[PDB]
Amino acid sequence: HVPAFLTKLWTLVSDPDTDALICWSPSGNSFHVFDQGQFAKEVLPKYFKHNNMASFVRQLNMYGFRKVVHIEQGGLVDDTEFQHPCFLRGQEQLLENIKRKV
Amino acid sequence: HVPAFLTKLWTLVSDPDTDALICWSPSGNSFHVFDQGQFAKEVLPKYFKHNNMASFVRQLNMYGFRKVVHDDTEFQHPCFLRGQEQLLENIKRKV
Amino acid sequence: HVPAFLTKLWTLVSDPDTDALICWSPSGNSFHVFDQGQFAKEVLPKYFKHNNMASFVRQLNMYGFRKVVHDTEFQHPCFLRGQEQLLENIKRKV
DNA sequence: TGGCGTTCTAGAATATTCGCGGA
DNA sequence: ATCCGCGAATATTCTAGAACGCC
Ligand code: NA
Ligand code: NA
Ligand code: NA
Repeated sequence: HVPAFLTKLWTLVSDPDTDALICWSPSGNSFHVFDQGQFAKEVLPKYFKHNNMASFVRQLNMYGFRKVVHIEQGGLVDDTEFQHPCFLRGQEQLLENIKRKV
Repeated sequence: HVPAFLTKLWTLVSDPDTDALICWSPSGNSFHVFDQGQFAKEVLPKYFKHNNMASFVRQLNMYGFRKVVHDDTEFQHPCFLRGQEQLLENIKRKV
Repeated sequence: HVPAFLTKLWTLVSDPDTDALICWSPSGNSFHVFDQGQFAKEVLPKYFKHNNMASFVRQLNMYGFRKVVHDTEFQHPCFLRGQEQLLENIKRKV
């Protein structure tokens, strides 16, 4: 049985209604979160028992997701991207192979 | 020498202009952050090289501050007291 | 995984828009920085969290870059124009 | 049971700053 | 006396540890 987090993350990323806040990348091999503040307060509590980005990020790391760093970050001058080799658009069956860390 | 984080943290908490986002508790044992999103994007980059709440929280734990369990986030350190800037000398950064 | 500093420095040197301040040498085995002060105040903070030339140089030394003795020229044997793949072999000091 | 979810804190690698020492 | 390269402390980012609850 696929854990609730992966099925919920799949649904909310794929949901076109939330695409303004969280959506697939063009390749469908990663997902973006735009405006962490709005995402955390409107989307997270509709799937999880919290509205905290840190608790969402902790879960992403627990399931082998890693942050994709953009070369545009790092300067003094809101787009957060995460990926997992088995989290691909149009391949929901692949979530069976994402195993949570012990 | 007191590290920049502590003097900046004392300054921004004590600043009455920011009291709507971050301010001392009534007794002044601790400080509250209201609306993490607006605080992180509007107050943090004016003191630090980032606008991210997670890096602020990481630094707080780095200096031994702990979250008091109850958008209202409260942190305390026994040597972070309103009107006692000299006490920051006793706050130890973890190595 | 190649550290941000090396990828950013590669972009900075190779970027033709910044060539007036930082660019490859003609042979492409080193890079020059012209007007160290102006470089520090306008190009550095758009790539790093500082506008400080000393902090740019400190990281260059952390990655084994050496100053070319003769505005300001730096070199690393694996920082070569047209060989971006070589940045994988630059090790940061411990 | 034991694996999962949420929270709060810490580890690890790189980044930025300051100042110094030997050449 | 100057200056390049470096040690060390702090800063920022991303990931992980640890405690506890709960079906
Ligand atoms: Na979506
Ligand atoms: Na304040
Ligand atoms: Na250039």
